[PDB]
Amino acid sequence: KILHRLLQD
Amino acid sequence: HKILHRLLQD
Amino acid sequence: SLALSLTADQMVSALLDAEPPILYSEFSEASMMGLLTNLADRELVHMINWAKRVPGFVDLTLHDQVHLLECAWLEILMIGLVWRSMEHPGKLLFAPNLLLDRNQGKCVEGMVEIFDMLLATSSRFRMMNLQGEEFVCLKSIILLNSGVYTFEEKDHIHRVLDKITDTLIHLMAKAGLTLQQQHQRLAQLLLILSHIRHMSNKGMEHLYSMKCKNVVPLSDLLLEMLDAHR
Amino acid sequence: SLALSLTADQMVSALLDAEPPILYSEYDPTRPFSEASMMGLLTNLADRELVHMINWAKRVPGFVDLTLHDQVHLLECAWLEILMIGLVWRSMEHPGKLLFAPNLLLDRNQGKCVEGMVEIFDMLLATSSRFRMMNLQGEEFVCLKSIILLNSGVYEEKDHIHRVLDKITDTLIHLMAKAGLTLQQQHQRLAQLLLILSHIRHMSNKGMEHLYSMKCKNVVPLSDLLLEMLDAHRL
Ligand SMILES: O=c1c(-c2ccc(O)cc2)coc2cc(O)cc(O)c12
Ligand SMILES: O=c1c(-c2ccc(O)cc2)coc2cc(O)cc(O)c12
Repeated sequence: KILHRLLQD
Repeated sequence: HKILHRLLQD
Repeated sequence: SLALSLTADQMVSALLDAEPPILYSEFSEASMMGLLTNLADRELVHMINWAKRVPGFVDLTLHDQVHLLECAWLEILMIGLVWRSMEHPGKLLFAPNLLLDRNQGKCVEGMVEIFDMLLATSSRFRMMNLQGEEFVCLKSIILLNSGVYTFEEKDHIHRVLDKITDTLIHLMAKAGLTLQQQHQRLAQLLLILSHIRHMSNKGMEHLYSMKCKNVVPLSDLLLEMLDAHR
Repeated sequence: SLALSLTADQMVSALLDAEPPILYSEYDPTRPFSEASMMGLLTNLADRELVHMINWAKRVPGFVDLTLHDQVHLLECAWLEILMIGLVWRSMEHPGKLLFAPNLLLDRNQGKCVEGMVEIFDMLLATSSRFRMMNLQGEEFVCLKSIILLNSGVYEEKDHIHRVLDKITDTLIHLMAKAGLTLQQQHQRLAQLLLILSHIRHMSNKGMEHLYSMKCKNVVPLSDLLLEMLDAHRL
């Protein structure tokens, strides 16, 4: 999930 | 015409 | 208009007095959808009678009344549902002889998602211990607010809506909430109205998909209620 | 849980600081408005704003205290409400027009370029007039944006979220008390503001089914980010 990755950063 | 319109004028 | 001169107590009394009756229901995906829509169709006629008892409404032109009703009808039905489901945890009291749980929702495509939301909302009124006087305030707010922007006639609705805010605060004050608690609770209640909009919209698009798959025949009024939304 | 310690003034300052910039569209004049090009413009713009949104969220006090899963769920629920309230706000000083970007100022006439889009533009325009009528202030606008984020999927963990929501209400009330409003007028204004959120929810739901419709008509390729947000409103 792309959002999941973006929140991480 | 609209049933709603009608129901309201009763 | 005499609506604006009501005290808070008179506003609450008028509202409680105008309350519509609780109706009775009259299992395939098709039959269950039939039940739900037949109920809604019969409730609609009584909702209209109620709307006319809501201070301020009768002051609007017939075309505004239609617009407001067309916009809000399913929100109004669902808040009633969630209210009467309050003392029935895990259940939706559509009618006193139609008390459904999430397992009965799986019967219709896309319906359990809607049930789970309606159930969470009912659980939310319960945790907040929403009171009947608060409920009727919220229900009339939905009627006057949902179609208001998509319209000095607005001005009147907004004064009427301001009066309802006052009444809500008064009830909280009388009940003994702190001034901070008052605005906190007012906000919590109003925020739940956005969840009720969400649910109406999902139910609305679901009904439209039931109509287009030919699963249930809808009454002429229901078809017209649904057209206002597309 | 240190967002629960901020004064009303620290909260406002914090949100004002986190504001994303206004972005530019890739509108190209030498290219008449088709259904594809405008759908293209709007969705391209949303894509780029999405990255700024994700980072702004991380800066709404209390948002990072939630698990990654809850954070995901809220942005998935809220994303178009947030873009829309953003648009409505930017559009306030332009009566009858939606300022999607500084180089993309549209009116109700070009919503017609796209089937079903005009009913959406009208709702957006109506909300812009409402903001304008009420003279919505920037400090209020940012509190409302944070409420949309935390409210629109709030489904201990969602009690912390409800604590944070109470903190923002307190902040709006503080702002109005500061503006010199009577108590009565504070409660009324607070309710007027939160009742707008219901209309913004409506517009978001309408836009989401329009968006989904546009993808089935193959009007435009949509981002992988955008496809994911869209499939979150349908499963
Ligand atoms: O919830 C409802 C109701 C309903 C009926 C009576 C009430 O008092 C409240 C909602 C009616 O039709 C639907 C039709 C749908 O497709 C989906 C729904 O969720 C509903
Ligand atoms: O309004 C939007 C936006 C949008 C984009 C950027 C903003 O700042 C606000 C709205 C994006 O995609 C859509 C896609 C749609 O199908 C319909 C819409 O109304 C929109």
